[PDB]
Amino acid sequence: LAYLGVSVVLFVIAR
Amino acid sequence: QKIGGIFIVLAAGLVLSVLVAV
Repeated sequence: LAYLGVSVVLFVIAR
Repeated sequence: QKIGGIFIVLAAGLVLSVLVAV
């Protein structure tokens, strides 16, 4: 779960 | 327990990994 929570930065980096 | 002695690192990790700047 921690690895998947790290792995969001590409989709959450839409800024 | 040290079972719950490794979870002090959990709090910072995702807001370090996503939270940064612009």
